[PDB]
Amino acid sequence: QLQQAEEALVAKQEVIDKLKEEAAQHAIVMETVPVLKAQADIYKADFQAERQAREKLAEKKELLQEQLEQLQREY
Amino acid sequence: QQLQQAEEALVAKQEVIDKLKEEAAQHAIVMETVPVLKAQADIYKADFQAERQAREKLAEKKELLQEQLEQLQRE
Amino acid sequence: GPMQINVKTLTGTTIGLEVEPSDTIENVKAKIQDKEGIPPDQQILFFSGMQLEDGRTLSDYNIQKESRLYLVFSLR
Amino acid sequence: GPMQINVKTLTGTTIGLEVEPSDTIENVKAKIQDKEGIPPDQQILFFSGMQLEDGRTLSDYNIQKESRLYLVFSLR
Repeated sequence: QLQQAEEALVAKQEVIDKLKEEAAQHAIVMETVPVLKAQADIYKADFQAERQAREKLAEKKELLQEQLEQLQREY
Repeated sequence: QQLQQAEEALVAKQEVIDKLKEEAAQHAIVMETVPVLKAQADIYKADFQAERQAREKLAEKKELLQEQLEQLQRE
Repeated sequence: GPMQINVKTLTGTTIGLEVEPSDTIENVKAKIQDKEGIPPDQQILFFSGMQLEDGRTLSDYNIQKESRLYLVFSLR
Repeated sequence: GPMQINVKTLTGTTIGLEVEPSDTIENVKAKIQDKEGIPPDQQILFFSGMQLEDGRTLSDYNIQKESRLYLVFSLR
């Protein structure tokens, strides 16, 4: 009658041990999260820098196309 | 006689399992984003590179224009 | 029966969608496009670390209303 | 004393560096620069989910031969 409680208390113990096992095994993969976030942030910031640089070169391109066109007519 | 100390120790043990299961639920949520973050990184990388290209091509045309403008200012 | 799913982004944004379990992933990606304007050929969907296939169905992946789905897409 | 550490890039590459525990983080980055051509001022080194300061030492972070080190960087 009491030994069912003693062999349940053991069942509960290896459920606690097995949870602490896996919890240590996946704090390893959980410490790549911040690494993955930083890599994504760098590629995002880099992309935005390339986009702003492209828009600036667009402004200049179209500004030069004018000067060229006028001074071609002029001469 | 000490069946209600085993029963109450069974209870105390489940109160720990519940806390760990709860911590392992929150761990699981983080870990399933890892493949998502990998994919995010890969796409942003391809976004960056694709934008460096479009902007390099636009940087060439802008020099060609600036070279065509200065050659015809020899007149 | 017609159920509500929730597609979350890494920034913490959530897109609610009304879907039928028989719906394909392309189908779900079409809904996401009609709502936030992201071309389907540019969305990637995740469930339980798995990358979801245009061709398979929510039924196939066993997606319920309480399901944690993730969306990644291009900055372009 | 004189030991081998391994730095995991997210592109899969493992960079093997011979270092001393007293080697400073800008020193590791210079070694990485010599092997991979990534400028130091553009490398981020990680260990136990934290970024490593250019001015502290491998031994200030208790970094061993088995320690899991990640390198993240810019392509600009």
